Amino acid sequence: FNKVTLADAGFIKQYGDCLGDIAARDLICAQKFNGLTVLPPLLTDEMI
Amino acid sequence: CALDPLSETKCTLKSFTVEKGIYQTSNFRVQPTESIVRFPNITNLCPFG
Amino acid sequence: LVKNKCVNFNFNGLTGTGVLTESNKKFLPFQQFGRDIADTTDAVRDPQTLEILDITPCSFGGVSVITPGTNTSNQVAVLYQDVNCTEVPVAIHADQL
Amino acid sequence: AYTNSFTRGVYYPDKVFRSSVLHSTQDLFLPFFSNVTWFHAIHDNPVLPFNDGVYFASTEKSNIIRGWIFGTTLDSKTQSLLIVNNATNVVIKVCEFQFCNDPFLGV
Amino acid sequence: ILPVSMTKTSVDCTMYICGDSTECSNLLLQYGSFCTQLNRALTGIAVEQ
Amino acid sequence: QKLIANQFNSAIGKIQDSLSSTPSALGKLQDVVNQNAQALNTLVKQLSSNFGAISSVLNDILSRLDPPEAEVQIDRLITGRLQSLQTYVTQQLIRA
Ligand SMILES: *[C@@H]1O[C@H](CO)[C@@H](O)[C@H](O)[C@H]1NC(C)=O
Ligand SMILES: *[C@@H]1O[C@H](CO)[C@@H](O)[C@H](O)[C@H]1NC(C)=O
Ligand SMILES: *[C@@H]1O[C@H](CO)[C@@H](O)[C@H](O)[C@H]1NC(C)=O
Ligand SMILES: *[C@@H]1O[C@H](CO)[C@@H](O)[C@H](O)[C@H]1NC(C)=O
Repeated sequence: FNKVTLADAGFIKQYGDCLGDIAARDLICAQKFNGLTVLPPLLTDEMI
Repeated sequence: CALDPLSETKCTLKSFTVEKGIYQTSNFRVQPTESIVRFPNITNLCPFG
Repeated sequence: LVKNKCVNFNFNGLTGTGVLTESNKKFLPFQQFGRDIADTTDAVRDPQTLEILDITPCSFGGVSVITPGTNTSNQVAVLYQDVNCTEVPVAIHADQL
Repeated sequence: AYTNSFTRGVYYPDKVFRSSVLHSTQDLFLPFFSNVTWFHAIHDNPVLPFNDGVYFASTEKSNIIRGWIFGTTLDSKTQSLLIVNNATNVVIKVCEFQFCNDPFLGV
Repeated sequence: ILPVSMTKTSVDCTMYICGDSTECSNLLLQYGSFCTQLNRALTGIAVEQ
Repeated sequence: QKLIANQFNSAIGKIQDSLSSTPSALGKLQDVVNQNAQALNTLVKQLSSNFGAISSVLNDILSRLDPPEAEVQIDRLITGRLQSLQTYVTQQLIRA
């Protein structure tokens, strides 16, 4: 799980960076990348 | 098409019956919408006249 | 402007539009208005107050609709996109809807 | 003289607030690893051409290099340019004027 | 090592094309249902994953 | 049974280090992800072309030209961005 990295993957990584966790009170990160959204998978990692 | 979401689903689904599932009908809750401006002080008028 | 809705922040030109974002980072003497990977004007320096201020575009997430069959029942329930529940109706601008 | 400019000539080519990205500009810029010319204690102050731009800074010995003045003809046929230092700020100046080639002010 | 699935994306056709401009949307309406087609294809992929 | 047990256990340990070493055997995995992203980045960058218009950002075009003129500029931008979207979707389908 560590040999696969997203560091040099611009949009996906920086969309994953809408988890500032307090950094901005009102961050709707679906209104920051102009419609480009990423749905979550039906199955997590723990269940696989 | 503006009612309990069920209705707008029927709208998009183009049928007056819907099955069991989910449907993206997003961006449908009207935006904040005002009209104003901020600027500077350029007291001098032009000589165009 | 206002500082909470799509007041159309027309900061010295650019008809920037965006709710909230009372943002703050760092700039430079030349540095005036923000620009990201896609130029997305990050922040700006107000024409007559002169500071730093980023803003998120018209900030309203997306909605889908769960359903049992239309004829199975008329009940529905909506599932949004990534939005903390705190701002749900206010994050769908419930007031006018 | 002629020396390898290992890496110099990088100036914000813009005035837009930018942050952790990688932008690919396209403008006049000092060609890397290129060369330069100059002079030394010759007595000096020669003339030199301008093309489009001139990356130019130097060993300020004890501040001795003072100001860089332009001026194509100096028969006073063009209000060109002149820059030195007048306490508060440099004497930005324009007028076609004498172009006293060897600065002097008493000092 | 075998790949099994990939990232599920989706895109707001109107936001991408005419983002927030209500004069642009009325012009987009002249091209028929292209946004609907695109969203349909993307949804198909997202379920396939 | 004695030394088939050993061989097995040891070899598993090998797989462990081998992976850890740095072969990203998960290359056949990385690609996919990256490949996708690249496709996204292009799409995003495609928002700066003006496809023949006098500018790119809609807000401006709207903020400079009257509606009757706006028509031209707007339409061209629309066609350009529509084509970008179409290409992206078709590529996604193939990769799918
Ligand atoms: C412009 O004038 C207003 C007075 O209404 C003042 O509040 C503001 O600071 C001025 N801005 C300047 C001088 O840049
Ligand atoms: C909806 O229609 C299907 C098809 O006949 C039927 O099986 C189902 O019972 C209907 N729903 C209800 C609540 O009766
Ligand atoms: C939503 O916002 C509240 C208020 O700050 C916070 O306590 C909560 O943790 C947030 N939700 C998540 C999932 O972080
Ligand atoms: C620059 O000067 C060096 C000598 O230091 C010489 O080798 C080179 O040809 C000159 N020109 C360049 C680097 O363009």
